[PDB]
Amino acid sequence: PKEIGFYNAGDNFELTPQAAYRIYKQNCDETFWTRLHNEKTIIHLLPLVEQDPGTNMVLVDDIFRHHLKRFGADHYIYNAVMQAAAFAKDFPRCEQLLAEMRGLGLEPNAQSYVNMMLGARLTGKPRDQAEAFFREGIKTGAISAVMRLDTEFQMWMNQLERLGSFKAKVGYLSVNEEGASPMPRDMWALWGWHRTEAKFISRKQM
Amino acid sequence: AAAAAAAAAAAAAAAAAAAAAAAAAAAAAAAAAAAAAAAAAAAAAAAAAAAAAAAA
Amino acid sequence: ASPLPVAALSRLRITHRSFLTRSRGRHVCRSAVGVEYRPEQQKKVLDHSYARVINAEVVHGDEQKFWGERRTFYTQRNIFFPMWDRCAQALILITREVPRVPQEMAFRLMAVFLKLMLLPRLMMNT
Amino acid sequence: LSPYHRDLRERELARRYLNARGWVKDMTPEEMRIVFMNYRLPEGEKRKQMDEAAMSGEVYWT
Amino acid sequence: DEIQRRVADRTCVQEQSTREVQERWKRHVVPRMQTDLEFNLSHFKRQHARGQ
Amino acid sequence: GAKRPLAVVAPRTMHRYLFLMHMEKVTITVSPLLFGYGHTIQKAVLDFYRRAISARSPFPKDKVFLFYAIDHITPRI
Amino acid sequence: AAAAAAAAAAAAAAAAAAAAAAAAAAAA
Amino acid sequence: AAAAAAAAAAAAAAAAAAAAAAAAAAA
Amino acid sequence: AAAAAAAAAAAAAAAAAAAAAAAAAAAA
Repeated sequence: PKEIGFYNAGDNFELTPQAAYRIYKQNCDETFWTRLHNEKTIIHLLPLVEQDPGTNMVLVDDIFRHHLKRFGADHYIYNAVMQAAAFAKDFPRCEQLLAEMRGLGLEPNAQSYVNMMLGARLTGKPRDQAEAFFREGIKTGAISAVMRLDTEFQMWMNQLERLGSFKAKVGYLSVNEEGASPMPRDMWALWGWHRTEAKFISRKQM
Repeated sequence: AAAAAAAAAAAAAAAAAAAAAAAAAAAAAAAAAAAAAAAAAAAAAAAAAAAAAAAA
Repeated sequence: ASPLPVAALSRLRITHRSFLTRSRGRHVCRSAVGVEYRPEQQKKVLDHSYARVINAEVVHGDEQKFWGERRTFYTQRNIFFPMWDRCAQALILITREVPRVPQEMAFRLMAVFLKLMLLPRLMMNT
Repeated sequence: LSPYHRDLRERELARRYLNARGWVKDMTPEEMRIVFMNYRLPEGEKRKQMDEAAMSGEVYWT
Repeated sequence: DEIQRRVADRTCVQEQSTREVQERWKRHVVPRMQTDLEFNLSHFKRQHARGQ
Repeated sequence: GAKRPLAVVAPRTMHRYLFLMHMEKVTITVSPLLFGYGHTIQKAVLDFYRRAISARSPFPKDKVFLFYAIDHITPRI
Repeated sequence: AAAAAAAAAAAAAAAAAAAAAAAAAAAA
Repeated sequence: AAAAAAAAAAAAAAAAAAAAAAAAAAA
Repeated sequence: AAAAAAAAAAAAAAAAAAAAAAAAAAAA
């Protein structure tokens, strides 16, 4: 049913948020539940994070605490929740979280610096606060950038301006229309060249 | 939560970190036992340790 | 809650680098997680200037023979020695017993006399 | 029966786990140690391994 | 579960052995193990330096 | 240090052997404390070493360095 | 007190100094 | 005289330290 | 520990010296 998920305009099966959170709350402690499933769940919650940060950051924190007590710490989880905090426009939360990374012995990932840049951007804060994140990240040996710093920072920001948020007036994420289908309207659809390379394959194949 | 690519743990897969006794957790523990126990038992321990030293 | 021991933070690091890799045309996102020396200690390693990390050949001479040992005992199959016994002999030879000198034992025997002789000295200092 | 692998607790349930499925069942464990041994291994060290005494001595010290 | 079970039937029989070797290590070696390993390595390094 | 910009297209073959190309040192750091049975990354890295020092390897065998580390290192090359 | 003595006899000079320092810092 | 020595051998490091501190404070 | 210190605090200098001599003779 539509609540649970559906095959959207690209014939892709996207799982509904608030559907995904319930799947989490059933599967929190399951044996098969791996640490990637947690960060995937958190990734599913992001539009809810933007459009109401007050009541959805509590969910993110539930997943956060539960993860941190099921596994001592992980890189995935910190990337995920600093991304969430980036979309929720809590910036000092991002610095706080990063300090928690470094204090924890965790080496902040390339993605963590991209999340720093995102949070630095859409929280309405000036360039040279993002620039600093990029330069520090590249000194750290996280980002490997082949071009000079200026033009490549231009590249990153030009990608993020295309990617403007779920609440914004211009961006990819700001586009809300979804072809709603229970079933993909072409079942022999192709990700490849040949029919061997078809998009939809059996579950015991997957 | 339908898609996951490849899981990775903090340690290597199928490889156990073998135990080793560190500096403080041994030394300071020995000092704590020697402190809280007695000076008589400490004297006996000093006697056995000196016996091991003369043996060494 | 720190994954590394409190002692190891000032030395060690957890490096997570996640890469898209192609397999049979698809793309799987695979990550390398590892525990690793910090770059100061790393260029201490590459300089051959670092303790707490020992060169292999000083443990047992000429690893070109040791890891390249092909089994010769009553057999024409020249398969290498397994992994587990090589790792085993390695970590055994690492962990052997050093001949602790009686000099250090004497320093420690002097150190055992700290409290009693200090109280005896403090009682006579008035 | 070497110090490390001589454990009756992990041995007896191993034997009965084998004997659940109809694996060799007419066995005293000490004749298991005779029937199963390296056969191209020579006589001396194989009686050494059969003997609890001679192998009782090999122990990791420290 | 069928995923992790098939991956397990591929690679997992070995950690069964690894755990028992590990607990052997923490029972028979560790309590009599050396406390300062850096002094050990320093010793080996200086002895190899001396040609000994 | 780059005076002229970098390339855009890469050559593709299969490298069967390590040969010393533009490298001056190869450091293989393994902590033996970390222990595992059966196929593991430890086995892979040390097989990298085994191939590096084997008879048919074009790599000069004086510059392959192996290090035993004390505290729990995910073996790196 | 036997195992304590066995472990204490194996300590290095830096280790013995650290032990004496921790003992004298903890008490007196 | 022997009783005080015997009682001193039954003291902890904290006990002998506190006794030393008290002896330094008093005399 | 407190009783021993209280007993030692009431002793004279000669008594303390004698106690020190006894401790040097017995325990050393």
